[PDB]
Amino acid sequence: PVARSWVCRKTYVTPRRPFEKSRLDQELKLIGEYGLRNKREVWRVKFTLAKIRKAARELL
Amino acid sequence: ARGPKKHLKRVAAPKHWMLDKLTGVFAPRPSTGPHKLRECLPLIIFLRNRLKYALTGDEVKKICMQRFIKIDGKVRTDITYPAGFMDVISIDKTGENFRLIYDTKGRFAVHRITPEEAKYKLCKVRKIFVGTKGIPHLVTHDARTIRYPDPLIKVNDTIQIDLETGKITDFIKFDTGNLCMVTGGANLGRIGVITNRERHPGSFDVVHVKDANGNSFATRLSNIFVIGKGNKPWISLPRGKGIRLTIAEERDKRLAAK
Amino acid sequence: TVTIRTRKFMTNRLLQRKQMVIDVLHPGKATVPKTEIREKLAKMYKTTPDVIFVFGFRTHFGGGKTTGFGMIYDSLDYAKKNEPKHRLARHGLYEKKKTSRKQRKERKNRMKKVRGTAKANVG
Amino acid sequence: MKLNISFPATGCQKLIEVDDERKLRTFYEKRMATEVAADALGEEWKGYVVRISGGNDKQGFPMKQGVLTHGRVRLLLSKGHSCYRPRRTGERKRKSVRGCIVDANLSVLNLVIVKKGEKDIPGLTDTTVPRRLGPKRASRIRKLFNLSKEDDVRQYVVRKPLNKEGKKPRTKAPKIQRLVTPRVLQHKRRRIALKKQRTKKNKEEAAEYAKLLAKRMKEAKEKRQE
RNA sequence: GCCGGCGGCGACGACCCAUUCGAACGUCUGCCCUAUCAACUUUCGAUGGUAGUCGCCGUGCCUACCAUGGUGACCACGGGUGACGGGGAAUCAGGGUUCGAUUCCGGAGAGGGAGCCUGAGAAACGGCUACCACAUCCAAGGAAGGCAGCAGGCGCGCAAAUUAC
RNA sequence: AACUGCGAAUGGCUCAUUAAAUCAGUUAUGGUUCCUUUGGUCGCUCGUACUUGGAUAACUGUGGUAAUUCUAGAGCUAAUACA
Repeated sequence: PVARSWVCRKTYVTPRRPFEKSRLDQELKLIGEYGLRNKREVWRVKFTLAKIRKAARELL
Repeated sequence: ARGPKKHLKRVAAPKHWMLDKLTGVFAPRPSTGPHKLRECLPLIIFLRNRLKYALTGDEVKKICMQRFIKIDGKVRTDITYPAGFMDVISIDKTGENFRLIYDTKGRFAVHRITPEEAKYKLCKVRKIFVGTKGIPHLVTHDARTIRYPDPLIKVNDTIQIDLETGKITDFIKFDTGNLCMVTGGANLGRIGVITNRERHPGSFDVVHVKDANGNSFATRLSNIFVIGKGNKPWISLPRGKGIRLTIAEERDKRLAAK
Repeated sequence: TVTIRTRKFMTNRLLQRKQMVIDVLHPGKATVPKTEIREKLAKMYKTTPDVIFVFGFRTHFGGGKTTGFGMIYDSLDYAKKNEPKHRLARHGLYEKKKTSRKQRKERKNRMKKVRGTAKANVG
Repeated sequence: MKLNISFPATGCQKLIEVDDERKLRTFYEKRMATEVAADALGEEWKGYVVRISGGNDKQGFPMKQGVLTHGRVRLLLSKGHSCYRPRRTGERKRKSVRGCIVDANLSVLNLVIVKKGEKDIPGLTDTTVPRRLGPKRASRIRKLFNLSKEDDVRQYVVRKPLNKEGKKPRTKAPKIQRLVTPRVLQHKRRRIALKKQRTKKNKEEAAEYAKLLAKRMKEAKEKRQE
């Protein structure tokens, strides 16, 4: 027994299909427009939006 | 396991103390006394966490061992002594007197009282028995066994005891149209008036209580405590008048105050 | 250029204390040492800096503010009695003996193996 | 074989090294706590009868009173038994113990002088002995000095004279436990006081309840007239 | 201290009742695979009855004398489990599948079994007694053992940290 | 230092065992025990007391065995120990 919490959460979801033109473009546009470091930062915002949308959908 | 348990893990402690996770692994572990381990409050929690007097565990025993704190007009140096419902904690150093009443959301609130009201306490009678040349006896929720009770006192009635003596000043019968308080279950800490009881032989009796704001709820007989005669209470109430107002108007009240 | 504020005070008659939350505003310079906080607080409350005890100073990110805990005792006797030994030892009012847990627990387990007055002789 | 000879009267004791069979044949084939006439030992022992109190065999194991054998034996020793002291409460150990009957195969024999003889053996009887401490219980002091109930004990208490280099002498006396002092009488009248308090408490409570019940059963009866 | 006795404030105790912390026996409903396990249990208690014994008590718990019962394709009984059981975890449209030795709750055992002292509480293992398996010292007479506590070492293996304060 | 009181039955570790067993939710002890705490009870009994008895540690002194938190013999002395 130790006085520590193990409450840790993943903040991004990887895409189903790894290589797909039309998608890669759309993410690179977002990076290019808002000077983001890597595609993790786009997936982070997609994941947060998705969770807000799922909360709205299950409330409706 | 073999023999009785001596420790208590922090997360396994009852929720209405509001101990945080990271402070330690263990908890206070209320010692044996008049009130149940699940439904009491250690003095270490009351002093350190609620009154914000002591910071560490050492400061609490440094307060208590100097004999500045009485419970029901009797000096207790045990920092893990269980003080429960209706118990009057007296600090005669700073001249502050507290009665342990549950608040709306179901926990012991830091409710101060005048020193004049810290003279008596209300108590629910658990049983009534007689023995050894028939001096009848009474037993109450805080384990105070009293000899020669008033024969009008039946089981589930409330009695008012002067703390300096150990004698009954006055008593309230458990009848329809009496002010009660809930001490167990979902409705813990709600004050209201009795409407009726539905006797279920060989099982728990259920009572229906109407709140001051037209809210009607049910509860088991064991989790009822008569506090007033008719509608008028015989003790001071917490900040709120025991009215369970919902999350909607909780938010409205909080946003209105801002 | 340091400004001292106090946040949540309390007059703890139970431990003969005045306990408070110290807020230090120091924009340009480093985290101010405890002795300067002590004397400036002592000057603010018109008391000796000897009977003041401060600790737990966490300087905010950016370095404009530092929040800590402070307490002033009614007299040095109540301070000597009530305050824990580790906070005396920093002021230099208490001395710790230079022995390790290994050494004392070793000598204990050696001291077990002899009965009578010879327990004191084994050293 | 050696003889650990002690004289309780003088409180002196000496270790004798005897290696002549002739002198020890008197002691062989005898049990513990047996009176043996010590003559064969030497000239100085003319009229000395001596008791056999203990001893150790060549391995160093001690002998018990009650074991009616020659060699050693394994005994489950508990509280009360000799050759053992428990570490925990009600904790028993099986240990090797020598038989009560003495033989030639003994490292030492423990001898205690019960009576005298003509002349004092050097080591023991010549040198004086002092039993140093005495009487802590009041009645022990009274029994020692034959003091009647009128006579005081603190006057005739033992005083231990104690002196050591680089400090003036001290005379220390013990705290006489079980001695009647005004404090003890005060505790006794404090004990008897509460008995009076409890009886008057019971009587007053009973009287009050009797007066209460009287009107209770009067009003209870009154409504039964309808 | 009060007019030789009478007393206030505690602390240790204490038969018994109540209480708190429990603990122990039960009630109802719920568990993975297997028919290449279809009948099982009752000689030596299986199911029930009467009387006791023993136990902290209720009871085939045990003894005596009687009755011939009790469970079973709604899967008994037997065997297997890389089975401690839950609160939970991973995944996921809805339904589901898989994991849960592991920090909270309950159970169990201190190499394997068995027996017991003390105590309110143990069939205790950082208590004892014996046997079985391993193994330490030795003057060969005897003596002393228990890491599945924290470190650490050996072994095992694809697989896991510092003889710290 | 030692006698006496209490604790050492909690904690920690691990998952071998265990398939209506463990365990979970629900009820029962009107069929039982319970250190401790907190109350009650404690001249309710009709028959040397202003304090009774004996020992043993500790300590001193003599020892044995190659050996262990092994212990025997001798001389005193305590109680909220034992009576």
